[PDB]
Amino acid sequence: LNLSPLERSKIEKQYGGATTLAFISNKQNELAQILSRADILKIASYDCAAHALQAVLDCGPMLGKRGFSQSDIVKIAGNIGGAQALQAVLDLESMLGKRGFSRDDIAKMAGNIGGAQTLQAVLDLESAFRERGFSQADIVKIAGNNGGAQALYSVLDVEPTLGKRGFSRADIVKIAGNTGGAQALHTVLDLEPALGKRGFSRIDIVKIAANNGGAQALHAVLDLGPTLRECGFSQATIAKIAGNIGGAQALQMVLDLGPALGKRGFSQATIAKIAGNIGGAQALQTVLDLEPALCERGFSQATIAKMAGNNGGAQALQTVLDLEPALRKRDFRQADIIKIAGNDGGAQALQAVIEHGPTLRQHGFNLADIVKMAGNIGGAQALQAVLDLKPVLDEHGFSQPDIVKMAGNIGGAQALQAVLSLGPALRERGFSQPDIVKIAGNTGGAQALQAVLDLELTLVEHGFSQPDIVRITGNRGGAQALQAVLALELTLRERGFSQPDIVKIAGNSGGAQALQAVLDLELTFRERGFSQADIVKIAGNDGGTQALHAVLDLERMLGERGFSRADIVNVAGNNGGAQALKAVLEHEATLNERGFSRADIVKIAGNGGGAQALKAVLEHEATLDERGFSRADIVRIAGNGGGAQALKAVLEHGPTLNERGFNLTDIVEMAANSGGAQALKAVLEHGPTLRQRGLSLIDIVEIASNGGAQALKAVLKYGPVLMQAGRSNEEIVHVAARRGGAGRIRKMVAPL
Repeated sequence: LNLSPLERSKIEKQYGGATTLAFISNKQNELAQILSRADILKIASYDCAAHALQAVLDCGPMLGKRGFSQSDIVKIAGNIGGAQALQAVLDLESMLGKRGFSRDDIAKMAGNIGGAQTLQAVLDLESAFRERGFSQADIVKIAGNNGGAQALYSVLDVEPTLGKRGFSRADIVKIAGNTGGAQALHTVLDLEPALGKRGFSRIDIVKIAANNGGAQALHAVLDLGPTLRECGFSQATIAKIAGNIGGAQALQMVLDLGPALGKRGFSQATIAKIAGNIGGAQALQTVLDLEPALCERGFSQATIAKMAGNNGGAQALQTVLDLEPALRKRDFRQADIIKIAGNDGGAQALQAVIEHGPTLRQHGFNLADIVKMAGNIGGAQALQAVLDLKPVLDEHGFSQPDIVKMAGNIGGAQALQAVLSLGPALRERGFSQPDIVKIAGNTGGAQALQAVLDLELTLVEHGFSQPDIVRITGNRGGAQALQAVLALELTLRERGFSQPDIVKIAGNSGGAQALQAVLDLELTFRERGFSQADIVKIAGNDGGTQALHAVLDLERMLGERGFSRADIVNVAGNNGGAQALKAVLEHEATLNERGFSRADIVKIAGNGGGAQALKAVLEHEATLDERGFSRADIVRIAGNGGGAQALKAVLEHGPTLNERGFNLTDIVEMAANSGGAQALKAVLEHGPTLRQRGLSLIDIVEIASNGGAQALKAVLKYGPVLMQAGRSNEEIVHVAARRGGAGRIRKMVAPL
């Protein structure tokens, strides 16, 4: 073929290169029958390639007939000693085939330097290995990386001893599989007894030895270990540090750099963490080298330690030092830079921001959006995915906030890709685009989308609706929850649970566990006096699993303290139920002391955020008592959703309202509904205005108590217009002072 002067002169430099070029020219037709152009040039890129190419002509045709690819031929011939290796294959492929070695295995082994001797060694030792329980695949791994005959004999020599010392064949092959793995095996044999007495397990030894530089790592543990232990490092830490590639160097760096790092303020736990990742040695060194400059840029010590404590920690620090100026120019604050760099692969994320940031801005994303998308593990791939998929994202009709939402989580890149791949399919199934964004919009969203597509038909056929499915998979862990529904549906319904019960239990985060927990704990619940309906109520919220267990762990003490089964259910059966149930047991004696009945306690704790409501009563009951509020007033105020906030509102705004003419009874009335806090604040801020316009305090109390803040704002907004139209205060109050008062006001004001 037409070789450029570059392709030519590359070959000429090789020993016997001029002959190789000549051979190719003089034998171009013959070679073209067996190999492509690229195959020829690859083989030609080695010394004495003329011998190898001649061997291709002499062996190639037969090897083609015998099942060897062009790729295998190149692997064998394209190496030092390739001519000999290719001949060896042709002479031995048949016998090797008999022994259960595939074409691929034969080519792999022969692909080693001096592969001809590798193959002969295998034939000589195959029966020995087979007798000892090893497979053909093990032999290939042992022979790999130019292990050759020596690696095979090394394994045979040490195996029976390592066997007696409690090492598996899998451990042995794993260690042997690396470069210098045979030497690693001998090192294991020599050092294992001392390692064991120092306190290291077989597993730690195998793990340390099964990396490149493993033998050196084993030596480092024994020789550096004692000094590290004197420096306060445990054997578990030493093993973990040594357990990664470059483990030996990392241990030495802890020893060498440790003292100077501590004197700068870094703890030993921090030093160990930085060292315990791959590239820990470089990270430790980079900290010592770059910490002064980073501090001179303003980064705190804890910040530096955190960036270094992740995988790629060394790159993170270096990239942060390099990119920080340009990032700051783009008005990134230091905290944002830190957020982006403080994860695994932070360096790549920073570089992604620099590279893609400008384009992202032009697409409408702001700094916060970029920081959110890049500020996760895999942040670099998320930003990249956004730019690459943007035209398709635009076509499908996804908004920019939709993009930020499903890309702004861990796994965001995969979420975007999954939504473009599975989206149209799900829309044809009947799922809306906003529901698709919801499902894709959590970590694991890619799997959640797939789960829906896979299970939708079956679940619908069983009586579940598509909105039910959206509800179940629209949370974190959504795929698992849906899978749990499919798996456990039969059992739950056989036990007497309805499909809406199942949906409710599964329809919250942690739903997979909640479903299983209901199955596991139902019998125990019925025995302790609870009903199936109670179980659904308790498990049917966020943290339902913890709520159920909290019931089982606390029901005895609570019952003995005068709380009924119904009381327990009402307390535990809301969001944060486990905390509310615990708070009751913690404060019931003190609350009783302050004049609150069992029923009072249940009422206060029996709403969402019941624990905080209890806490708020204890913290404020004394002051409220002093001001003239009765125990019953306090219970009414705190005994609704948001009771803690309502209680605080009375505490903070009450006197002012009282100064203005509002009596305590009215204050209690305005506050003793859900959203009572908003009501009081609405009266505080807008009350004087309504009063100026001609509304009495009584009117204001009526509206605030029965219509809430919503109704007040509606009267504030539309009141003047209605008055000009001839409506009296009696009419406006009647219209507004009701649930939905805002809507009734709007209806009356409409024609104006």
